This record gives sequence, C-alpha cells and structure tokens, in this order.
Amino acid sequence: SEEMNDQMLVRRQKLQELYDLGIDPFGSKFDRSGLSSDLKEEWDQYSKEELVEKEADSHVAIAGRLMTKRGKGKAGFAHVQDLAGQIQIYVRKDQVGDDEFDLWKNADLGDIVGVEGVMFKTNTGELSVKAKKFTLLTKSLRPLPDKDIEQRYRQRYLDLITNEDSTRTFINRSKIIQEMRNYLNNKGFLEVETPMMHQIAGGAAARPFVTHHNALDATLYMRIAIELHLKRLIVGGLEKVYEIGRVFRNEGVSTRHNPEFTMIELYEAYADYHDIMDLTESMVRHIANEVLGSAKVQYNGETIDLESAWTRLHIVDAVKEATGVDFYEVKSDEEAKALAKEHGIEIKDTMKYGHILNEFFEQKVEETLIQPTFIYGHPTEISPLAKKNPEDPRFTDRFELFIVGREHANAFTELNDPIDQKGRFEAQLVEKAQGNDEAHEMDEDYIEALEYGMPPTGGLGIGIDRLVMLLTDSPSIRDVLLFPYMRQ
Amino acid sequence: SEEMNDQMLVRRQKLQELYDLGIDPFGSKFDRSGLSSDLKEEWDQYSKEELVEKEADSHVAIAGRLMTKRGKGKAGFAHVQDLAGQIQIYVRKDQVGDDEFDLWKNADLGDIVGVEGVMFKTNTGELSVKAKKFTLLTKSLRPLPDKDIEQRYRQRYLDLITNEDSTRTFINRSKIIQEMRNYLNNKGFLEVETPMMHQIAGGAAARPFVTHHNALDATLYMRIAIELHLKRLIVGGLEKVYEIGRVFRNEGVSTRHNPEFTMIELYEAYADYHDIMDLTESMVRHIANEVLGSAKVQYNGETIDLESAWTRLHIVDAVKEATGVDFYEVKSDEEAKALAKEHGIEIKDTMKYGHILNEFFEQKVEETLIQPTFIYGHPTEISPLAKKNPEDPRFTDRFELFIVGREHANAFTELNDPIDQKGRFEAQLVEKAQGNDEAHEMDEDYIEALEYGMPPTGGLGIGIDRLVMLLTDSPSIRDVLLFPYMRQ
Ligand SMILES: N[C@@H](CCCC[NH3+])C(=O)O
Ligand SMILES: N[C@@H](CCCC[NH3+])C(=O)O
Repeated sequence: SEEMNDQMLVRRQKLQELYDLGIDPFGSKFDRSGLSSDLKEEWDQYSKEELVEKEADSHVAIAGRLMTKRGKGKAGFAHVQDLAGQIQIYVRKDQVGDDEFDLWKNADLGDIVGVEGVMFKTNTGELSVKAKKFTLLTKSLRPLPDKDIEQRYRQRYLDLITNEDSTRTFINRSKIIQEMRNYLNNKGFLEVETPMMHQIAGGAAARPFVTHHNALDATLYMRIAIELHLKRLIVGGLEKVYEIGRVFRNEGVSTRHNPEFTMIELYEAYADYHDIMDLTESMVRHIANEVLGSAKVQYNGETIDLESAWTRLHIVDAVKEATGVDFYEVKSDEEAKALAKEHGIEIKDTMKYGHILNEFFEQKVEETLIQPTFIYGHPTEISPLAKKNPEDPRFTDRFELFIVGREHANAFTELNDPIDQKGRFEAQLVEKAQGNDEAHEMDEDYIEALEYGMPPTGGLGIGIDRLVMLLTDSPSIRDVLLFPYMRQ
Repeated sequence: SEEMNDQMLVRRQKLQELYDLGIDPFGSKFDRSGLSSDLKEEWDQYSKEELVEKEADSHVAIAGRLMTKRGKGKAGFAHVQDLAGQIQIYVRKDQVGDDEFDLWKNADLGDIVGVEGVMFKTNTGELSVKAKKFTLLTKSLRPLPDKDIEQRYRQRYLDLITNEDSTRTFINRSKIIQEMRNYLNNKGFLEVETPMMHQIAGGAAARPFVTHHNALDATLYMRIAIELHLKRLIVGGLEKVYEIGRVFRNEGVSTRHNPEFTMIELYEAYADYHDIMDLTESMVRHIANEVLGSAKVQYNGETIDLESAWTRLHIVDAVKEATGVDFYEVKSDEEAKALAKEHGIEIKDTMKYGHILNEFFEQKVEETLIQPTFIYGHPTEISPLAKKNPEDPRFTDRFELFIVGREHANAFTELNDPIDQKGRFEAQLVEKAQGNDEAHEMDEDYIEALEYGMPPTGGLGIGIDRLVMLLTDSPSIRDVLLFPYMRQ
C-alpha cells in the first residue's frame, strides 16, 4: 500500500530523531514494580481523592506497548499494554520535563515505553499512572493492523497483541500439560526422553518424514510414535514411564491436521487396558477440575460431561446399535464385503473382516460419540501391537477414547509375546507389499528386546493438542498451536 | 554361539510346557503391595523371631525379574529384582502347592514372576518373602548376558537391569529437568511449544537436517535452535517464555556429539545479559542443591564449586592471560593473522579480527576453564543475533558459560534493532557464499516481526544434556541419553 509505505517512512524519520536526541531507541534494561493487574488489585479500591493523599506510597514502574494516544498540547494520555492487560498513563510536560516530553511527542502507536510514576484516577474513575519519568524503550518501525483470516496463524505475534482470548488458550495449554506431569509424577511415573530420529520408524500406522545424516551417509526417519523405545524401558525394569513430546507424520493436507504434534505416551508394568481406562478417565477429569474449576466443559455451545462416569462400549456393539449389523455373527470376509456394499461402506478389496468392521465404525458411528466414550475390542487386523482377547481372539484388549466425535486417546494391553509380535510384523509386510503405504516395518532389535522378557504391561497414548482443544473450547488444532503449519 | 542357541531352544520347550500346564505364559495384570525398598523399610528392623509372630500382619505382593535361583528339591530360593532393587523369595512345595511348584521348577533366570507371601529372615539375617502363591508372569526366551563395551548404549534395557548406577543417572536427569521447570514457573515464566519443522532453519551456526513433505511438495528443515520463534512471542507481549525440547544438528561424527539433543531456551523482556548471568548462576546453583544436596559437585575426582560466586571474565582478558596477546590493541585483520601465525593458531584466510580472537580462545583458553566461568564480550563477527556493546562496538553483550573445560550455556542482550539484524543476516550470506556452510540464512518473516517492535530482551540457551553430565558425574553424552545414536 501507498499509505503503509508513508507511515513506515515517517517512523524511520522518528527513529533518526531519537538518535539525534541522544538516546538508545531500542532500549536498555528496565526495572518494573508490577504488571497492570497488580496496579489494579492494589489501587482500584480507592477513589480519586484517596489516591491523592497516598501519592507518596503509590510509586510504580511499568512497561509495555502504546495502544492508544491523545493530546497534542502539554498534557497527554495513553494506554500501555503489558502481559496482564492495559493501564492508562498520563504524561505532563511539567511533570516529566522538556527532554522527556520530546520523547513522548515522538512516541507513536506500537512503540514500547517505560513509565515511572504515581497512581491516580481521572474524573471518569479510570485508574491511571501520572508519569514522573517517561522512557521510549523501542521504536516500532511498522504499525499494527487495524480491524486476512489466516494472518492470526501466519503472524501469531500480531494475534497475541490484539486478541486476549488467544493468550488465555496458550496459558491454559501450559497449565493442562503441567497438571498432567504433576498427576503422573505423584503416581510414581518417571518422565523420560527417547530418540526422535529413528533407524526404523514404528509404533503407529503412518507415513514418516525421511532425512539424511551427511557425515555418516545414513538414512533417518523422524518418529511417528514414542511406543517402541518406551517398551524397551519396561523390559529394562523402569515399570512406570512416560514422555510428553513431538511426533511427526507425513500425511495428507488438512485444516484438521498438522505435520508435527504433541503426544503423551505412558507405560505401566503389571497393568492391563482396564487399569489404563481408569487412569485415563481419572487423569482427564482431574486436569479439567484443576484448570477450569469443573469437569463439565462447554464445547461449541454443548456441555461435555467428564465428571460423571464415562461410557464403555464394545466396537461391535456400537456398530450394531448404529447399523443393525452384528459383526459377532459375521463369519467370513465375503459376508463382510457384502454387508459393506449393502450399507454403503467405502472399502478396499484387500480388506478383511476386521478392516471392514472398523470402516463401519469410522463412517457410521465415530462422529456420534460426543460424550466421553471408551470404544474397545478393536479387531486384530488393525491392532498390530495389542494383545489378543483370550475369550475371543478376533479382537484385542485395546480401546480408543472418543469425545466430541473424534479420537482423543489410544491404549491397549501390550503384546509382550515376541513370537506373536514377529507374526504381526510379518503380516504388516503382507499389507505393505499389496498397497498399504502406512504399515508397520520389521524392527528386529525391538523383537530381540521382547525376547529378554517384557512384563505384562498397559500402554496409553493421548493427543495433547486435541485434549487442549476440548478444554479450551477451540474448534481447530491451529488455535491451540502457537505457530501452526501454513502453506507457502 | 552354539551354547546360546541351545539355551534358547530349552526356553522354547519350557514356554510350550507352560502352555500345556494351562497358564498364560506372558501374564495378566498383577496387583502389588509395594517395591523391595518398601519391604525393607517396614520389616528389616525386626529379627527372625519377631517376624514369625507378625506373619499375620506381613502379607505382601511383589513382582520382578528372576536374577538368581537355587534348590532342586522341594524348597528353593531366588532373588527377584524390581525398580528399587532385589528381595529374596523362598518357595516351598508344601506352601504354594503342587501345581504352582511346577511353575517354580519351570522358571529360569530372566523370567518375570509374581509372589504373594509373608515376611521372614533366614539364619544369615537376610529379609525374604516366604511365598504362599507363586505366579510366572513372563517367560523370557533369551538369557541375560553375564560379566562388548558398546552393548550398554545399543541395548540400554540390558544396562538398566545389570547396572544400578545407570538407572540413578536417568532418575536424576528427570529431577534436574523438573526442578528447572519448577524454578522458572515460580518466577513467572511460561512454558511454550514452537515448531521443530522450519521453513528456514535459523538461530544458530549449524548444518540442518533436511526433509520433504510429500502431499505439499515442500522442503522442511528440522530446527537447529528454538531462538527465532521464541523472540516472536516476545514481540507478541508474553514477556517471560521458555521451552525445553529437542534440537537437531547435522554435524560431524564424534563420541562427544549426538545428532539430536535437548535444549532449554528462555527469553525475558526488559532484561539484559547481566540479568541472565544472575539467573543462570542462581538457577544452576539451586538445581544442584535440590537434587544433590550441595552445589559443590564432584566431576572426575575434582570438586567443581558452583556454591561460591562464579567467575566473570572478558574473552579478550582471558586470551591475554593465556597467550600475552591483548586483542584490544590489535588494530587490523592482518595484525591478527600475523599474531595467529606466531602463536600457532589454526585459522582460515577468510577470517577477520573477531573470528581469530575466538580461535585464540577456543584453542588456548577454553579447556582450562574448569570452575564455572562466564566468558563475555564475544566479537560481533561470531554473534549475529547479539546486540553490540555501546562503549565498544567491536564486541557484543553476550556470554558463554564454561564449566569443566566446555560450553554449558550461550546468552546475550538480544538484537531488537531490525535494521542492524537485516545487516547481520546480509553479512552471514557473504560468509555462506565464500565457504562457511553453517551460517545464518535470510529470514524475512523474522525481520518483519522485529519491525512491529520487540522490547529490550535478555535471552539464554542451556544444553540440558551437558548440565545433566556435570550434575550426574557422567564423562560422555552417551551416558545421559537413554538411546544415544550408534553407527549401523
Ligand atoms: N503408539 C500409539 C499410542 C500408544 C498406544 C498404546 N501402546 C499411537 O500413536 O496411537
Ligand atoms: N540459539 C542459541 C541459544 C540462545 C542464545 C541467546 N539468545 C544457541 O543455540 O546457542
């Protein structure tokens, strides 16, 4: 724009003027007595007349961004924004002196300023700081935008200045994650760090990001999951371990998806998937109560009840409820393919009984699960790391947590049998050769670890970003990431 | 080996025998009353005779790995290892019954077992569990190795079972990191997450790992630092932010280096590098006192004194002390190159005054800094993101922390001037074109962020793995990583 270029030229002139006046226009350190909220908590109780008597005791020092400005004469007003919010400042020439009032006149919207002064109230009752000393801490060379929908994601720093609701989401994200640590640390779980660069990327059904080590001439994959390294630590005897960190998945383009995202994975020796259900339900309920004050949370104008007991439903029973098809009584792959055609379930011809049952669930059931629901009993074909159910080997002791129509957690009784696990890994190569590009690879070192003996173990994975979305009432993953991935 | 293959065949026979006996040889969930240390804390005070009277009150349930075994008759002993340590078990046929004693006979070293029983002591005074119920929880198909130096790194799970000192290092690593969070959270710092996949990898002098997004046909770089995204949050008004996470550097091969490692980066608005010195010194001293009980720590048989005041030394004065060369009085690049030849300092012909001063420091001084030393005043040529010193523009307001002869932290008064920062970025392209492959790229979005106005800011980066090495008395980075990078 022509107007935008003229504003930036004026700001460059004003920068040079500050150099001519003999100050550092990008500032030195600045001591502060408090934030705007501390000033309001301590002084807003008192009236205009009471504050005049307390001027000897109300000396403060604040700093922040100039958001409003008025007064072309010898007295002027402005709103200064810091982390907590805004506070009005009052700058008189007869208070700050001639040299500092030239800096006040130079100052424009967006500049960082420091103010030392005393508290007072205007005739309208607005708590303000009467400046005794004014400091221009940083000259901004570019003005803020006033009144592009993608700018808040591409330039998050502008969103954090202009939108207070955005800042609250990220503060609550930090509290949610820290409350998860505190909960698990109090129960005896050890936080660990495992490699993000894997020789073989396993632990999930997803396409990896590939990279190259130059000095070694070696191919490395960014991790798609934290699973396989954490189960090695269970073989090593650590018993209770977890890890909160980034995973990377090279999947298709979507507003619902991000190439990198934060996961917690957790493993407890001598537990099963029912113990993990209890832990997941208790932990999420606890985090909601501590951060929000209630486990009944609003999501898109609807009350999601995490306080009351969460529903537990077998995937076969969920599909039967929705479609009338009872997959217990389906006896072959051909019968499943026939039923898939009848009920309009999009499938691939390579799919079997278990794959098709899952498509019934994903296409007809999944989205209806608004209240927190543990869907369990996932078929063996889609569950390569989960132990089989003893009473019915078609299904595994696995669950997925569904809230607001989407997956929030994945968990199972772990497969500690290295013979079966070798067999699962072999069957995933059959799928990979015939057109399933996001299938499990052959990790020989992992099988070797299981052969030394892994105890019976319960494992859990929670998508942290989706949990944060739920508890902050955010419609998209781009609202809970500070710098979400944007095209170009 | 032939013997190793025979052992594994015997274990497969024993696995099949357990299936024939009608148990699950890979186990179900197992409730425990405590760890071996809880049993010792509660019961080891009492004598053999006192424990017999308390058998009604001393029912316990434990589980762990079978590490020793003796007794071929109807009574046998074994040591069971859990997270805390080992406890002896005593299994009699007349206590557990015939069916469970067959499982005891089947059990071999490395198997996971569950024992429910009562406390007692042997004639030698060893606290033990007299088994009332024995459970074989997992059959191990491969025996542990007895009495290859790289096996502890390649197979960490074996090291954690056999070496108790290794387990303590990783528990203390977790405490060190959590104590850092607690310290910073109490001072008002916000923990955040920023992208690990960058469009342009900046924030340090290092070669990046390159990768490709398939669905978008876009090139992405794994982050070499956390710096540039965190300073955007300071522009956004968050004031106090930090991030503990992985960075990735595609550098040469070494035992001292790992391709991925953990960093904390921290940024405080309205602070300078002297405030960051105070913070770094206070924080590290605090973490040492809380985790170890003292800030005087042993490293390779030598007392490193973090309790007393840390030394502060200008890089020019450090070089003058070591070599006699005063770089304040060196007036040109040719004089610096001449002095470099005289004192045997390996340099490149493209290097200037500042580059050469640093080589003097790295080759003659660095390794001698055993006690904690803030080296400051780094020259502008090697400090592209640091603000210049006002009194002497040759040097920046930067420091590096040196302990036990190596770098532990990097910090500076941040360059919030977008005109100068553009100029630094332009001068790094001059170095990149003439043979400096680990130089800074041209981030236009970052410059645009600074133009909206960044306040005066102090920034800090600490290598977490090196800090953990110091405080755990570990000689190599591979000793403080659970799964360090190994060739092949
Ligand atoms: N690796 C799983 C999470 C853990 C599942 C239970 N072991 C995932 O990415 O979905
Ligand atoms: N990006 C720096 C750490 C922060 C330096 C101070 N801003 C590094 O990797 O060394």
